[PDB]
Amino acid sequence: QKTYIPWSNGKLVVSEEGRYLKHENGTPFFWLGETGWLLPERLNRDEAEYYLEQCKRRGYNVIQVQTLNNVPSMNIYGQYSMTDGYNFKNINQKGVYGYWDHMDYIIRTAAKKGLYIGMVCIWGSPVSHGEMNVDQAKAYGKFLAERYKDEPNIIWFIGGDIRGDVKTAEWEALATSIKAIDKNHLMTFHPRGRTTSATWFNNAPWLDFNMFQSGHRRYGQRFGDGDYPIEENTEEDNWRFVERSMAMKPMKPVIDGEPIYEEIPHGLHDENELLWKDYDVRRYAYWSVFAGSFGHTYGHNSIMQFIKPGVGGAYGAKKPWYDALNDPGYNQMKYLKNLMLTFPFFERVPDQSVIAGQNGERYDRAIATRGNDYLMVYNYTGRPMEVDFSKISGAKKNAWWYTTKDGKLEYIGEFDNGVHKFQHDSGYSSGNDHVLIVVDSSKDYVKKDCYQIDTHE
Repeated sequence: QKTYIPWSNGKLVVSEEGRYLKHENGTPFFWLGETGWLLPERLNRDEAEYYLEQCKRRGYNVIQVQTLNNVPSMNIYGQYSMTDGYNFKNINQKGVYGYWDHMDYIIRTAAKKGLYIGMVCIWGSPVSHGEMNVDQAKAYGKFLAERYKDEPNIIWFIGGDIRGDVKTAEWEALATSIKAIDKNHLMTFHPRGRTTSATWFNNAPWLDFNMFQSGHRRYGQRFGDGDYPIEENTEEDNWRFVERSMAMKPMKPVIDGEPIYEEIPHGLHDENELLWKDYDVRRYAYWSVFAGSFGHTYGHNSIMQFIKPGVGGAYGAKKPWYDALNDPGYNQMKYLKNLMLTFPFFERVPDQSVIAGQNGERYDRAIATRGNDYLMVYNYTGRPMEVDFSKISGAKKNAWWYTTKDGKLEYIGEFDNGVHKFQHDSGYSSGNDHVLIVVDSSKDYVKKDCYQIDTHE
């Protein structure tokens, strides 16, 4: 069967309401990102093709990569990303398969699979360490733009785990240089941990949507008493980055571009700390999206650095990337994509008023989002909750349970516009998170006899 190609619907555009991404033809684009930071540096042609195919089979449609991780960067073939500093005039050499020829291959192979490559032009580290000044940034942006403006499947990522107030002039030079030549792709900024791009670039004309990094500390995890970009004991409340970002006007879409990674240690520093699990990965995903994010990016400790036997990972990673493809979290993100694409997409808004009574704290905090004729409440712990059906249209409502770890759907019954109490038949606080789906009885986005939400290309 033919592979689904998102851009056959046209290029990506920020939707009119300023919350979501769409294709030119109005088709929704639910961003489901995978984190392949070291794809260009560590995988060969065969490995890259396999990685990309495997992500495709699991619903991912954006692959985030570090175009460059150093200056210069090296790939698996032993090729340099720069052979004459920031002079790219002679970067291409006849009869030589260079660093950028391999990048081209990665991008074109992704294209055949209907995948966008999220290009972090240059990771923050080398930049904060002075390896890219304002002139070098212009030279590099022009090179990237001229080379890739006509490739369909690109989304530009300025920054890379770095504050927007660090080497700002250099980042602005890069972003503007690319946008001056490339009018065909969207652009964002990947910020430092516990920060959002919105803080520095919400009104930047080159920034189409905002991005934050909620990974990878647990509640109350500090390694010092210095300045801290967030409030104490709110590390895992990634929905907070979403509110604060979208509160800055004019409003632009926002997404968690780097939540906690599956199997990565709480806080990164201690290889022997608890590891984030599939239930944690799902919580961050649904909390961000139900808070108002237009999609979500997932990450895995072993995959993002493409761990291989003979190369131990940072942060305690030992499992090879190709074995990590079988881990639960990585294989559950598709149920999120399938769910959001089952309902009216663009009129969706976050709305905690859908939750009546006293809502829980921390993991017990139910989170709600709704359209005009449907609503959803994500409950991570299973703590009983009261839901106000009058918040959406319809004299009668149909309700279902949706279990996020398997995408299964269970019909509950019909109700009136009162406030109703619900409690899922599962272990309390057991990582059996669920979504209460409530739909206007006149609409049929989900069937009563439907036992699972199917795959949505």
